[PDB]
Amino acid sequence: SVYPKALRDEYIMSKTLGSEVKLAFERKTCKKVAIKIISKPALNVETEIEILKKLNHPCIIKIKNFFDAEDYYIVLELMEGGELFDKVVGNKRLKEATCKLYFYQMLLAVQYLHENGIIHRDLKPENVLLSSQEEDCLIKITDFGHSKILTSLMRTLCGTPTYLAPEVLVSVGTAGYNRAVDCWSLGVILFICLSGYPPFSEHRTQVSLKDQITSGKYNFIPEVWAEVSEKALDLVKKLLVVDPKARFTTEEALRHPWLQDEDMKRKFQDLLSEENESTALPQVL
Ligand SMILES: NC(=O)c1ccc(-c2cc(-c3cccc4c3OCO4)cnc2N)cc1
Repeated sequence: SVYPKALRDEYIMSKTLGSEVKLAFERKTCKKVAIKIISKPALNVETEIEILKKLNHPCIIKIKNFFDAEDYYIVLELMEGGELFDKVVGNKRLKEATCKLYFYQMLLAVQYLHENGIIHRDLKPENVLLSSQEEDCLIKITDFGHSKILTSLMRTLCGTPTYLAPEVLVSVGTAGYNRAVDCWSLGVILFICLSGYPPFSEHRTQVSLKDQITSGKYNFIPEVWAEVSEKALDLVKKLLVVDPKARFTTEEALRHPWLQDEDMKRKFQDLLSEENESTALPQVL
């Protein structure tokens, strides 16, 4: 097939970046953009657009344009750094300092999502993007297809139960902690980043993946982890908690000693303004 006329009218299409995502240039500015093509479905995209449109944060990808045609076309900011996945696959591993910098941004982003009643639900290295090929860069969270937006129970809670089934009243205990699955995921990501390997795999083990994850008994290889700070590992331990009510929240993660690191925050602050130079309007003194 070919690209929709309306797309072609504003953009020039180029090479594939992943798979699908294509490189493209905006005609008006000659600036580079990324276009994620989603083949026809309707629902994931409806919410994804609605979410991207409303969100406004440095560590969350922005939407630039949208095309509802033979397929779905979503125009996004281009991340030249590529995926985080590509930085950690094949037991590659990030220096602890880069992990902190990246994870801190992930935390702010996800904190931001939660503050705004949105749960990502699909956090992985491939949905974290780097802004440049420098290992010091901004990261942005991407791919909100699987996100949820946060009352049925709450309404049911307003009547005399009496006809109200037991299992429902039992769900009140945990209701409202769905966001914790993102904290789990963050935990698994931080592990991978620091160690170069996954906490729960089927590589060289006879216990099922399901069993590992429900038990929380992750694969700890001291040879590798000795290189890593105890603070770092401590924070991982608090995110990989099986009980969602006990699990670390983004706030608790951000207050964790491993992140009280003024140098790292500085570098991130420096990277922020460096990106904003482009848009910086003059302002009132
Ligand atoms: N699944 C998503 O929603 C999503 C959207 C866009 C991007 C994205 C990818 C890339 C990219 C990926 C691999 C290699 C590269 C890339 O750019 C330069 O070389 C860049 N920008 C993006 N916004 C990823 C996931």
